Amino acid sequence: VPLVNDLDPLDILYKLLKCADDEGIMVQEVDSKRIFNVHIKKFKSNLKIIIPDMTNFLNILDCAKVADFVVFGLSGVQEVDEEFGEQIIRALELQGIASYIGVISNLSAVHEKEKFQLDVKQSLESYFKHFFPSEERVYNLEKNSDALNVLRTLCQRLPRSINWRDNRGYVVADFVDFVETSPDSGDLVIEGTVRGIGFNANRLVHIPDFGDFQLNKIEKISTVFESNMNRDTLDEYAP
Amino acid sequence: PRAPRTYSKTYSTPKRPYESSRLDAELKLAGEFGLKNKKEIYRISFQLSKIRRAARDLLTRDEKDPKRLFEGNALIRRLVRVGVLSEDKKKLDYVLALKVEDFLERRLQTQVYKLGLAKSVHHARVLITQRHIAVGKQIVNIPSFMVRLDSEKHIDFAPTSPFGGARPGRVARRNAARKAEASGE
Amino acid sequence: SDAVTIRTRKVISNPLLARKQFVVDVLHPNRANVSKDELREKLAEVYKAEKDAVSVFGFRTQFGGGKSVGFGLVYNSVAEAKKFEPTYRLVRYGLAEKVEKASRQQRKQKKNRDKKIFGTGKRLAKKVARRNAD
Amino acid sequence: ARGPKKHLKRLAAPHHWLLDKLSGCYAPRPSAGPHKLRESLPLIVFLRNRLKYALNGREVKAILMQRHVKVDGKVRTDTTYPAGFMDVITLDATNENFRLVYDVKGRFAVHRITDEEASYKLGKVKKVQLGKKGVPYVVTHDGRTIRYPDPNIKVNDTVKIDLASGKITDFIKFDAGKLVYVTGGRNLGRIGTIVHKERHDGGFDLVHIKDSLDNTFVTRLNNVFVIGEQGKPYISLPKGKGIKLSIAEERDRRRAQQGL
RNA sequence: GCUACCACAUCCAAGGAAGGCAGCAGGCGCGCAAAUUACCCAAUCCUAAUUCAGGGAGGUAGUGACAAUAAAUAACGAUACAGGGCCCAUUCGGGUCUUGUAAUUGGAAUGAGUACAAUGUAAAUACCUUAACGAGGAACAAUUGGAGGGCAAGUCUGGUGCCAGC
RNA sequence: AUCUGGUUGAUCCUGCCAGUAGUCAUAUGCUUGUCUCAAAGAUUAAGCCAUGCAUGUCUAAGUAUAAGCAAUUUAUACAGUGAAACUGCGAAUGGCUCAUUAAAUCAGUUAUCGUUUAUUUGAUAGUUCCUUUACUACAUGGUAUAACUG
Repeated sequence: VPLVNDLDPLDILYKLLKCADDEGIMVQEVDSKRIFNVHIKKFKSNLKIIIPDMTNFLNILDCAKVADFVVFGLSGVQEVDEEFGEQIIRALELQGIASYIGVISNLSAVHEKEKFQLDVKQSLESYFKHFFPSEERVYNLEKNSDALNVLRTLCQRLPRSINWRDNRGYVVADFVDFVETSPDSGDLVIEGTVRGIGFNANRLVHIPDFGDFQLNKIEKISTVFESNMNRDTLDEYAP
Repeated sequence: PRAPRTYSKTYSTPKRPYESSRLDAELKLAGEFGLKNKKEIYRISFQLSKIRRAARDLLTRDEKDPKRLFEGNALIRRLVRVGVLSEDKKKLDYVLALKVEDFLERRLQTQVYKLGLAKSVHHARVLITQRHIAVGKQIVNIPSFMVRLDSEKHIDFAPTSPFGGARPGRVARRNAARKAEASGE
Repeated sequence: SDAVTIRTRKVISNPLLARKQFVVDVLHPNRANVSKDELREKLAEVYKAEKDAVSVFGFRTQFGGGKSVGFGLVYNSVAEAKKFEPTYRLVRYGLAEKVEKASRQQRKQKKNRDKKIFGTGKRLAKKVARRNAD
Repeated sequence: ARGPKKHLKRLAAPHHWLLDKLSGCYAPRPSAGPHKLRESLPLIVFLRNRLKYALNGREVKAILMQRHVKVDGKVRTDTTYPAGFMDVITLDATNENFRLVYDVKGRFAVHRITDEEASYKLGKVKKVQLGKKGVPYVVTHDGRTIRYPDPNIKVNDTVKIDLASGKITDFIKFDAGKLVYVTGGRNLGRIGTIVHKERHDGGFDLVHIKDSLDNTFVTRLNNVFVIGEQGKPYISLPKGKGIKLSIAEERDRRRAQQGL
């Protein structure tokens, strides 16, 4: 999440991956892509890197609640704004969130003497004295040795996440294609990895801006399941 | 590793803490000379009680004994050179009756008030601390200098202080920048 | 106004590196700390030498202003002063240029992975260009 | 350990070199060479802690690589070559010639000598033996072997060595009433003359030595280096000339000399 | 450095193949109990075929109320009203004092802090030096423990015994 | 070179339990403005360990036909620089911990006429074709492999 409107999180990504000891991972993935799946061949882990669009606001509010680590970027040229930056910080912690990392991308703008680039960190501690008494560091990604234990922690840890979203099951899509069953109703194939506790053929599934739709079958591709006739009242006003 | 760096502790507290005939004579030295706490008075009894111990056993061994003559005539020579022993008391038995204010009267806080520079003993320790007094050419700012004897006569003000020299401080400059420009308006 | 007085004490004639070394002492009442550009250009005419053949270092200013003590020395050719003086003193004087390499951690990890290739490695290139081609 | 040791820590360095105990963590360790370890002095303690010519280690190697410094008419570049007793250190671009000899308080003294005394060197006699093919040799205290000597030389005598060709001019015997330097122990650096020498069979023999101010002392036999007959040494002695001054006598002799 | 068994534990296309932090930084363990995955070979010294390359040995900073040294948090006046006070004392006040206090009044000094420069240093950070800035200080505000006895310090008012072994 | 409270109605004793100071002696509680100097995963578990580093090295002077570069030029054997690899040397020093170990270690002290030793420093080698110069080179004998191409 960028916290000011003029930021390049793709460049913040390219400040997070220069210290990863491959080379040909950043240059081919530039054109128009907001989802990335990358395997880290040092700590032996795979990551699902997402980045939403700042022009919309509602998309920001759910891209947090799918995840467990939230990279909080800051700015070395301004402070935060109340109605849009500070409120969106107050937004996510009140609806519930897992852990996070506050971070700064660039510290070129303050003058190249050293002590002036020191205290500007201490100013940026301001929103982690009254917001959170649980995080005291801000990692300068221009430093190569601060940009590595931000890679150590997300590849090797996982925090206490939320209660309610965890205990029901939730899948993110990777490949969505439509196949035909009938002109009254067809079928969508959804490729993904199940998180939460799972998805079984005795209840329903809601997706926002589309709503509720009834499954038919479950296939795990390296267990072929179907939907029985024990459905509920698939209506609005149940008789 | 590396070599280790020596240090030492320089005072010592007393055995009985609350007994009243001690507590007053310490008080009347702290008001007479203006000392901050009683750690400053323990500092002068420690240094004394090793001088007294050092002469306390050269007296035991014989006279015309070449350790008495080399270590005696140096201890005597150092106490006169700062000016505690009297010049007619150059005998080894006379240091065994030395007292604690015979060092207290040689500090810079005490030797600048007697020499006519400050109107009180508390006008000394604030004159020294603020870099005003300069024996020789050197601004000192320690109220416990223990001035050597042949340099009692060099103390004066400093060639940088506003008292004995150049530009006034940033009140008078600020007051002149509050009135002289305000004379027109 | 300012008597910038320059003493030069404890002088030693050193022909084994072709120089003179001496303790520089400078009095400066009512000023803060005369800089190195002056103290290098001052001593040249006192010793009849080029500006580039002199160098100074290590200046501590006494407790309470007024003076500064330290060290300086001077060779009898500019050819010697590029030959003998350490190259971080030469880069102070605008005389030698800064080399630019990787940091100390990036050229340690770089040599630990050229410990795995017995040879030039060109024969290894056409191998993976064969198998990883398909 | 498993092999030889190769580092010398700073507090374990020999005391009369006077390295200050805060500058580093290790000291120079002397190489294997002519003189023993705790009885010698490398060329870096000479050229930067005594003559103050060099200010680093990197400056000493710059001096040694220009092939200036010789010992005994031979060039050395080993930055810890072990120069010891009675060695001659001939710089060239100053025309100075030095000789290593002892102080009185127990130190290695800076000593300048002429350009003619720097052509020879004494040395005592550690053993005399019959070598292979029946020729004899002689071993000095710095380790020079020299074949074909005179038969009248015995052990503990003193030879004179010509540094040019490595040969012998003449020699001095060892008996009562000779001039003697003392090169090890407590009375280290004092010069006196022989009273007599008693012998213990299967033990360490003791000499009795009288000073010039006629006060006597006793040392073992091996710390005794013959110099010449009485009143006439063969080398240029330092100031003080090996006279022990009591600490009482040298405060006031410093006091009255303090007139500058 | 390698090889065996013992205790361990890592990757695997299941055919196999690899491993020893009581070196330096850092781990999720334990317990009353102990710092940064930072910068460099400038010094100290060691090694090599060697002046040049290498060195978490070693140096420099960050974190550090483990211990030890030096010592800010106020100093000077005026009147005022008191007393004591030495004396002019006639008796006044004639002098010398000392305080006491008067949200009675005045002006001088200065570094904690900030910060052009220079100096420091391998490069920097800090300490020494120094332009401009920086106080009535009521706010630029010292704290821990006690006030029968041992053992310095209260005959003071308030609880229905709010908030009693002490 | 020092002592004070507590057994009885009252007093003298034996006698112990409080008190009182120190600690380069570790934790812990509340506070905390300045300069100099600085220990710091020992105790319990010599328990277990993700990732990166800590040991390599070339001079005029052992081996260069790089299909390297520089080209620059007196040089038809080669000669400037110089990757890879063979040969030589080092990796047995340093750094860390304190589990074992009670005549063992270790200290001050002897002995080697009882032994091995890279290196460094100083000496040291006409005799060795069957021969005293008779076949069979001393103006100089023989294969094998590395990097590299495929």
